[PDB]
Amino acid sequence: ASSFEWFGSNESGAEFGSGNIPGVEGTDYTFPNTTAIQILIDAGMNIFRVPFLMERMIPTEMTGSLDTAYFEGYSEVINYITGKGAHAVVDPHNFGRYYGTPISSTSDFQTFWSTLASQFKSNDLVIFDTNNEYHDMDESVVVALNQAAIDGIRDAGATTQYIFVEGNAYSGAWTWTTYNTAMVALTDPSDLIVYEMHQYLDSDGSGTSDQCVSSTVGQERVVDATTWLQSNGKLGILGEFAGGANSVCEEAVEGMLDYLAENSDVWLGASWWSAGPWWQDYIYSMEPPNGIAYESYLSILETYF
Ligand SMILES: *[C@@H]1O[C@H](CO)[C@@H](O[C@@H]2O[C@H](CO)[C@@H](O)[C@H](O)[C@H]2NC(C)=O)[C@H](O)[C@H]1NC(C)=O
Repeated sequence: ASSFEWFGSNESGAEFGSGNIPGVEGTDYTFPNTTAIQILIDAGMNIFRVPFLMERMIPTEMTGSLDTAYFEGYSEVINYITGKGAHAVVDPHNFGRYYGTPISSTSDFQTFWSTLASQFKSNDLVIFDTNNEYHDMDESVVVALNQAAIDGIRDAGATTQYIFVEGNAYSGAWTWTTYNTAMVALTDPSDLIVYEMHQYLDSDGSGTSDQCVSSTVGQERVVDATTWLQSNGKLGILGEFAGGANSVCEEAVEGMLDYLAENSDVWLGASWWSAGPWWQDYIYSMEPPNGIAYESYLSILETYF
């Protein structure tokens, strides 16, 4: 059948216009298009990661109540995905920050996650992602926040769902052993932790350029993370990756995924960045019918599922 347990795409829109909070749906942000998601499901994709903003989901304080309107729009997309049998990743796309300030309260963060996870606790196709790309924070705080999120999710009775944890330094695969070895200490009573890493192929790994360093830089940038997963008996998932519409990037993406698939005993899969209805001519857009990456990469990616 497939190279991985999971292979799919990010579905972007609800995290857009982050300078406008709460902002206005249809003006500053939008929710993903379930008809466009269905096209990717029909192509074989079975996981979709859906960014949102913490401040739009639970405004004012992390310990507060949900914004009903934003939660209902967001959960309609989540429930469409799981209703079709695919896994849906709930991603607070917040960089370890709440209203621009680094999160430093494990107890506040745990409460945020109990409030949110309580709304999905009976849906075993939901996956929780503690936060997108912690960075420029103390490593012990990042590990503690991941643990606080796990604690809040399980305490809320959401015990059947995988939890994607993310490291410091933008959770990059290529720097994982440099910054994030202390993430090994995370515990989960359900034993469903997956280490979510991101890997881009431009010079700074930021994923802002359609040019890759070389045709082999992808494989080179995931070797150490793979060794770490295998050495420590952990599982991983490449929750973001992309490359530009050129042969060097396509071969780099292929070589990276080939290596992950060769090591599928620890790599559970990968999800492209990104699809969604508001990307226009984005260098990495996986949105049908005409996204640049949909045109250039979809048939390459279908090799793996
Ligand atoms: C959601 O995605 C669907 C599928 O791509 C979009 O539907 C296309 O819409 C155009 C214009 O309305 C039609 O001419 C096509 O026939 C549709 N294609 C398919 C395969 O149904 C739809 O416009 C998107 N909705 C948004 C972006 O709000």
